[PDB]
Amino acid sequence: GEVPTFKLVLVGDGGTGKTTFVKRHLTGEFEKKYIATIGVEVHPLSFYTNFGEIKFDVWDTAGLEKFGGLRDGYYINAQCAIIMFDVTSRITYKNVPNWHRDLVRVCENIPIVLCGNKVDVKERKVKAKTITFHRKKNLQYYDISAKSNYNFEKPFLWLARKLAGNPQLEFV
Amino acid sequence: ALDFTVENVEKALHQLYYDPNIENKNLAQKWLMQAQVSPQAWHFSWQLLQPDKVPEIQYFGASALHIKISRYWSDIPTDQYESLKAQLFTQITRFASGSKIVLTRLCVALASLALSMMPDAWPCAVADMVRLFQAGQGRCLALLELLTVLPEEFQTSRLTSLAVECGAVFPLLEQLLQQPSSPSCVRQKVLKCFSSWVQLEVPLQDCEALIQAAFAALQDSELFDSSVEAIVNAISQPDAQRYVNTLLKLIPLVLGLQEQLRQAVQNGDMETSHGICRIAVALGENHSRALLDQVEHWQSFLALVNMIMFCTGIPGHYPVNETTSSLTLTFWYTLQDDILSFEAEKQAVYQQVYRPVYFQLVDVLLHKAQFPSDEEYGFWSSDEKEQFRIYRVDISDTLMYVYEMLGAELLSNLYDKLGRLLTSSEEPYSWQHTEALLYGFQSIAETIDVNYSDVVPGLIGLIPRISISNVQLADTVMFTIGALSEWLADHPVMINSVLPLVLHALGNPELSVSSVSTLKKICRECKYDLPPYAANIVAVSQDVLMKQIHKTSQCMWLMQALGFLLSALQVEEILKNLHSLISPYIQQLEKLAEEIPNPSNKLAIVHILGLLSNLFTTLDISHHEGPNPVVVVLQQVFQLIQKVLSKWLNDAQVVEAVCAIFEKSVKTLLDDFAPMVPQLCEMLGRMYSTIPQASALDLTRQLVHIFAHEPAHFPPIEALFLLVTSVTLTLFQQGPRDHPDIVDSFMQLLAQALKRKPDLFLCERLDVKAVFQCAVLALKFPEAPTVKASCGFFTELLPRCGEVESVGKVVQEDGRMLLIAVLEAIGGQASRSLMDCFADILFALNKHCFSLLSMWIKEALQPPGFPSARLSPEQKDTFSQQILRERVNKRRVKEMVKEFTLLCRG
Ligand SMILES: Nc1nc2c(ncn2[C@@H]2O[C@H](COP(=O)(O)OP(=O)(O)OP(=O)(O)O)[C@@H](O)[C@H]2O)c(=O)[nH]1
Ligand SMILES: [Mg+2]
Repeated sequence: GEVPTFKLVLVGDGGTGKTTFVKRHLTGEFEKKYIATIGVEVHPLSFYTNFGEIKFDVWDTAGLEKFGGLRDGYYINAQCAIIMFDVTSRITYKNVPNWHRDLVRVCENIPIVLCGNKVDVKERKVKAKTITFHRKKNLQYYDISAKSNYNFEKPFLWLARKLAGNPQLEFV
Repeated sequence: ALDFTVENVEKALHQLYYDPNIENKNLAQKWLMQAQVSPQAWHFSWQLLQPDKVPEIQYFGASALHIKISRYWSDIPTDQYESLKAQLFTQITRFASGSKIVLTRLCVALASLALSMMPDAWPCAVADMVRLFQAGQGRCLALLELLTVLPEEFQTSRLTSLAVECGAVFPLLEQLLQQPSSPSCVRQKVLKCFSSWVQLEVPLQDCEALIQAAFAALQDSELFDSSVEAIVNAISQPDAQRYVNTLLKLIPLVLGLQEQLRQAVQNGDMETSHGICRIAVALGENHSRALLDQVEHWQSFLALVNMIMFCTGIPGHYPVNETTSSLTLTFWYTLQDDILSFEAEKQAVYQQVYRPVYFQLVDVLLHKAQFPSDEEYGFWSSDEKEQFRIYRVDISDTLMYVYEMLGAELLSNLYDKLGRLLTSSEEPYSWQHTEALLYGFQSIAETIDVNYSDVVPGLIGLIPRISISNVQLADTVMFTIGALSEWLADHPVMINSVLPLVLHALGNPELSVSSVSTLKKICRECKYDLPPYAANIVAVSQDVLMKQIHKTSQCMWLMQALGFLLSALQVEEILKNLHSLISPYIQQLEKLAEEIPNPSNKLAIVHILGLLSNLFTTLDISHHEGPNPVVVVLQQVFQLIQKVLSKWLNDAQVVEAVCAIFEKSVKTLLDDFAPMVPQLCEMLGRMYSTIPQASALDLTRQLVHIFAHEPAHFPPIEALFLLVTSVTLTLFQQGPRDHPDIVDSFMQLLAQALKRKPDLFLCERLDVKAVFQCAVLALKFPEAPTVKASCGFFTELLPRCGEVESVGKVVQEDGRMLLIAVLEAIGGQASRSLMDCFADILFALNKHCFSLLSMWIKEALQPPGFPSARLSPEQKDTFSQQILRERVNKRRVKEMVKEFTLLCRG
């Protein structure tokens, strides 16, 4: 354990891709099924950088209300977060403000990356030009596709750089 | 044996938060979920909130209380309400000194309680919170937290407007804020409380006084961010346009920030310049036209435009020095939309007034989009450059819309500056100033009306005169060329002045994306005038491909570019050229075809396959948008493909590549694929019988779409259709939810059958009952895309009842199941996102089998609390009535389904 481990909380509406994203980073395969998460499932995720090694403990929370578990409670001691939404579902996006509001209530000013998932789907319903989230210094946005592998690493790279205060970080 | 005592919860929390073991964290969290729901939680949580314990521990206690109160209300005996109310108050008063994080959660808790008994049991919640919290600083900050969080929980709770009670909150805020003796902290909390309550249906007119205090608070560093937020939320309200008179009072207030803005820019104070810009842009981008109609106030709106112009032109570069400029773009666009929105008498006056402003904006925008000096740019961070790229995309989009309004003169002005800069004045060389001007042209080059082009020819002539000593400049040149793709098709004589430049850039590895994407554009746009350049283009392409110059993605764009090129050449020339191009790859594939099972081979195999599919995506001699070359190539290649399948059967990625080849070739030649039908069906039929995959169903669906009414070639496809349906049906029994993807393609296939050729359903070899059954269950799947596909099927099925399809109306012996599944979804079993798909099924039931639907629905809603327990028989009847109207249109059925589903959920 020569390097620290940052607590990353993964949040967002049900079926947005949270679990599929994390899973693809961990095994490489893309799950076609949607098996709601119950409470949370913490998964360790490590990346090798040009400066050293960065370790993450991704807290994959549950988007469905009925399976929320300890939502507020998983946020405690987070060094950062990722709020996810479906680009093919206007409702998952209109809800981003509520997820953000609660992360802030527990941790303030931690870096947060907002991802628009499933941009690989031909009929997008939330155009990237509409995103106004990243207008904050500790906030950022990205079009991602857990399926097409598009901008797969971006969120983790941004966060990693913000966390280690070193814009020079690059994954190896 | 661990009971839910404080001691064990603490140990648990410590584990979750500090034990580095992951397995252990997960184990603790599961147990903690149990403890939270247990009724012990009502005893141990107050023990966790003791000064005796650490903050993150105390936190959980308040967290539990908020969850039990907001999500298990029915489990709370009424004899507990008041004593619970009181205990929350007490603890809130106590945590004023302690952790703010816990103080917040406690407030959220008392706020859920409040909202749950507020209409009936707790008549005056807000008024009582105020009275109780008064009789010092801590108490005050507490009440403000409680009052802030309250309206926030109101927006997300499930199960009478709160806005009406705001009339009691505001007086206190005004009182606290206009008093000299209040601390900054109380003031900041008072401005945050205001933002929360404004986010509801509170009329602007009644906020005026707090709007004025917020403005005065801006000059205080401590309260700035809070005011800016409170003010933007006031102005950005959906109902805000209704109160135009107050809008008039807001203009002088925003203008009064001019000096604060200037000073801020001089001092390099980003956060402040950014804050005032947001305020100004909020007024403009929302109430611009209301302000334009009030012509008597034209002088002020003009001053506001100037102010926003000031933020657009802030010195420096967007990402690295000035965040303020980017927020001004959405405004410049709405002003354009507004000006073009009225009759010429008004339009011309304003077009006269604002044309010079948009010319300035273009000058400003072009300077801001200009790259920095090579040295400067070298130290910009990776994220910064990325942000700058996006910012150019945004400016490009706004620049395009400006052209709509300026038009003609814009192109002349730009052409002059560019030509003047290149041939007339020898000034310090700045490829940057040249690139900015060219970039301006590139952003507008697609939207040039086919009327005026005096500028196009001139520009096209200046392009070869430009120095290409910089990658960026070379990329911009290339992009500008491709943007004039359509324009060239009409002026083939100009092609020669650009094609060589583009072909040259094809060899430069650093310009791949731009070069290749432009070649493809030009080939697509001028298929018919490229025949005399075809061989030279083929020559350059082959050379560049031979050398590893482009990445596989760009290589696919090349294959596409080439297809567009060959499609307009005489048959024999298409053959000769095709052979010189693909023969090597086919041979290479043959040598790769007699090899081992390693990935290195795999990569190669996938590459060649994708090259073939991409070329066949683009090559059409029938221009749908002597035999067919493609067909012959396919025939002579088939033996090889089969050899590939035999050795790579288990590989899904390689298989897909083969499927893509035909998927792409079919959409290219629609009738001319006839000769390939029999061979393809055996292949698709064998594939699916061995390893079921969704692309196989999709391919089948394409053949069905094409040859349905072509009896001469359809028979083998009919067999395929039946075979694939027999397998998917067996598969579906076993893994009802294991292959959502296959179910999705399956539903689309069946919907294509009904759409193009319904009589397919009259085949007795196809189990119509089974299909209908699978369809309805599919409706309950978790995967939204599979459910959408299902709704698709029913929408092509129901229109086929009494439409020469006996088997069709026969299955409406099972019709009430469909209605049930639809009402269960609308009840809240399906995502709100899918509502428009289920409304479509309802509409199809009301317009095609109305008699049935009516019996169906009257029965289905009979059981009490069927779709949702939240419903009332009166609400059930109203819905049943509305949906039984015989003339309803999709528009209405969607509106009522949405209204209904909302009542079912909250
Ligand atoms: N088209 C497309 N689909 C995707 C993408 N990412 C995920 N999905 C689909 O969404 C499904 C996975 O949803 P999940 O990630 O398990 O949903 P979830 O986030 O765990 O929902 P919660 O458990 O409530 O948080 C998969 O079956 C994927 O097919 C994507 O990038 N593009
Ligand atoms: Mg999940």
